[PDB]
Amino acid sequence: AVVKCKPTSPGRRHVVKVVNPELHKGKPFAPLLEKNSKSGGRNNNGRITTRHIGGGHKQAYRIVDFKRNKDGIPAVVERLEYDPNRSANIALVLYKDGERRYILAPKGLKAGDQIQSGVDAAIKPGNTLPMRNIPVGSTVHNVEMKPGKGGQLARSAGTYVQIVARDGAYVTLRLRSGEMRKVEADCRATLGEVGNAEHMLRVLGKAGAARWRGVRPTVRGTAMNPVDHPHGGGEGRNFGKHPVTPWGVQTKGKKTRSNKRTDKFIVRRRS
Amino acid sequence: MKRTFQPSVLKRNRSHGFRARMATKNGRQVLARRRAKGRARLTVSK
Amino acid sequence: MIREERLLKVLRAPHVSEKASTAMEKSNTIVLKVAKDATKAEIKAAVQKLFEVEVEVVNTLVVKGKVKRHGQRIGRRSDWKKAYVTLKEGQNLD
RNA sequence: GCUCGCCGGAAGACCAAGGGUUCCUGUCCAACGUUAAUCGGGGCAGGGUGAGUCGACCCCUAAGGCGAGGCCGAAAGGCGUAGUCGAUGGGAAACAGGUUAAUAUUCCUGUACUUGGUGUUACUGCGAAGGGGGGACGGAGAAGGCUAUGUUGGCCGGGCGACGGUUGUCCCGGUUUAAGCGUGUAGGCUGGUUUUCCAGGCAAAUCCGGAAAAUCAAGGCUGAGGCGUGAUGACGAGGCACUACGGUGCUGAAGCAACAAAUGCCCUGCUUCCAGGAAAAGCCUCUAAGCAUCAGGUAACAUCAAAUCGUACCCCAAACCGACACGGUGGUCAGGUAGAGAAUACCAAGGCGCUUGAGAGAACUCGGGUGAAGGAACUAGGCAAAAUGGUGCCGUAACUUCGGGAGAAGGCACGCUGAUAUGUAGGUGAGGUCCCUCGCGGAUGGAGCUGAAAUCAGUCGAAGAUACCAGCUGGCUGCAACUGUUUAUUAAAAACACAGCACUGUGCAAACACGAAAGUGGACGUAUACGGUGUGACGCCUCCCGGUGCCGGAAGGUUAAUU
RNA sequence: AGGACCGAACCGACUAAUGAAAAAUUAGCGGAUGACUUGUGGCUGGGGGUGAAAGGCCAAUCAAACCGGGAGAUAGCU
Repeated sequence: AVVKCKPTSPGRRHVVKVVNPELHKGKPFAPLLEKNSKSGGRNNNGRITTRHIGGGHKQAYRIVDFKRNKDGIPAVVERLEYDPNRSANIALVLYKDGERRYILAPKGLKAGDQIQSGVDAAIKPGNTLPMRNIPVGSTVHNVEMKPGKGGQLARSAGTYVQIVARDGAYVTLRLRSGEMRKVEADCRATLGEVGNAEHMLRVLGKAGAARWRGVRPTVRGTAMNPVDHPHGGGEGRNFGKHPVTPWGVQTKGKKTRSNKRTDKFIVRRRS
Repeated sequence: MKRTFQPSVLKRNRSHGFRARMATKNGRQVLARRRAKGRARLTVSK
Repeated sequence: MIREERLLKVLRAPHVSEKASTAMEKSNTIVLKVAKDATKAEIKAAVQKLFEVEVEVVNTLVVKGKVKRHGQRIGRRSDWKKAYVTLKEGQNLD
């Protein structure tokens, strides 16, 4: 649930917490963990390539299963877990053959729930089956775009996709963006919505909270000198130019999709 | 007042030492230059 | 097993000093100058063969050379290896 | 040598880094030392640094670096796989005393430990580049158990006072002891043991994981401290022999108890929070190829082994970074009285008086003290000074986002002695007595020790939070919501950031950014996400598309290479 | 609990007066569990880096570092 914190200090006043009691209070499943060091938004050349990244808390990498290939074995949900690496919540599941995996926790999922992947699998939340097997009009998440690759669409805290149509070898998806997209009908998808839907209701409430999430502060181009940004300079507050990136490209409207290879799959762009 | 030079032997060697100079071309040229000049101490190496 | 020639080349000299004299008299320990490359076991072997005397143990150390100035010109003395060789109880050395 | 003075969470002690002989001894005083110099971190000569257990080396890896092939690139070269390097992190082992002019966990004395070989007898499944476990991990908070350490008493030794008193409820000093081995406690974690099966752990697995079934409630792991031993020892106040006045040799009492107590240890624990918290090896374990009655494994016992390098000295400084014998510099140690305290004052241990002195006692300058009467009249401006200053209790407005405002404001008490109470409330806790699955056990018990806070009565002073220490307060108002950041060296702000808001892009080989490219970041993320732009908590809100941009359109006009 | 309060260490640098000091002193001053601070090592390179943005910082040097080279640049100027 969301929780407005009492204003016992400025910087706590405007805070809203998103508290799920059902998450695991404990150390995660260590076998599925692995190291994940921070970039600072800097590439192999050592240059900053994406500004405003830096610092934040040390995080491990949970090995989430997005490919979801344990066909026919039924699994049961052991617990839900906090993943620092994503807006969603993860679920530690236990297959009957003794293997455990992390999966995106869907909306209704909880400890004790049974889930299943496969063509034969049942059409219920958390189950995963090819979209030619999934009825039209259903909500799914963790959608593969290429068969066998692993889910790439609809992984964020409260996303999902609509299968609006199945026309032969393809099905047409309604993406969260509003973009309509063809996808091969043999690609895989998980039933239901992804879990942590009130994720958006949280509000950080202070500068430090943003820092905790590895986000360095943002300087406005207009606050700079001309040598730095197109917006710089001006005695007092001047802005007599069309908005642009630090690299001179228009920002308020100018489209930038250039991919002519996948134009065919886009049924309708978002609006 | 913390002045610029804050010595550290290892750091000195890695930065300027013989092997470092050897590693890259430009360093090798520097070495050659110094040899030509007649430098007694070719490198920072003690 | 150390070669005789190497053994002979190990031992440079006896070291005379107050501390050395004290070590000799009290702890039955001789203080030698030895080759800088000479290891402890080597030194011991050489002691045993060339002075004909049982060794308990050898401690070694490296003496660094002093920087001196002859007139205006600076110059450094050689470093050299010192060895305290402790000799078995009742071992009297000439 | 005796006085005086200063530091004492340092101006003491020990290290790292960095320096590199500055260490110690003798000797010299030209130069160096802001003066003199017999002295010196100066000159010259000699001496000095001892390790299986400290550190490096070594095994393991992080960020990162290099990188066979490889991909890419006019050349140079870039990226990067396998790999290999890389500590600031993980990985076996030593303590006490004595000694040098100068080293010491390194020498000596005592008492230990480690992990390798080799050989043994005893046994008999060993075996990895592979599987599993472990190592392995955050912040804050709370206690409880402890010790370091300190105080008092007891004990032991010495003393009987340069001036009134001082054989006592008097004075001074000491009252220390390790690692190791044994015990396995306060406490923490977890249900154990056996059997059966199984699409999992790249193959196999007796291991892990998962299913069942049986049976017992104690099983294991961890763990400070204490106790015992170590120790008939060592050390020991000071006494006694020699004296090159430096010291050397002999000798040696007591060596207990209580209370208090860490920020250190149990604790890598427990509780809790969200921001969700290295890796690999060592270590344990499982098997595979293999080998097969051999090797290898574990078992004690014997022997050998532990190489190499560092070890002096300075290290908040006269030895490092600052041109100087001139501010900066990470870690560890942390006594007493008062105190909340690592603040502050005075002291201990220890270390210093800052390498020019001697006079004088003009102006003026600096740093301080006090000041009649006035009390901001000063001044751009109360700048600067002065003032406030503690604990407890009473009391406290507008406004408010109901948290605040608020230590609002303002007041009262405060020393010492006695009594309550030859020391209370509390804390601690010995004997005795009882129980007992027997121990570091449980009950009862209260000796002794410690010990606030209050009330009443008296008492001194001008003054009792007496020194050091230690808020000035209130009223209206602009700006910025707030904590933050900033022009290293004239600007700390109303500037930047901020949480929040909005627009816009981006469907993943994402947009974008660094890259002739390969590739990398974005992101091991996927529209509840990421990028860009503006605005900037919260509250109430928030006409013009002509111009320039952007988006969409494509009927016509115009229009490249080409032909 | 807290980018909570008072306050030493530690980090800073608002006022003040005053070469030992190429930015210090003393007296006061701000933060002081965090958007903190700090040691060791690593990475980013010059029209490049980094920048809570001041044209700040990048070895006492910054509206384009330093070293060497073109180079005896050019100088209707002194």
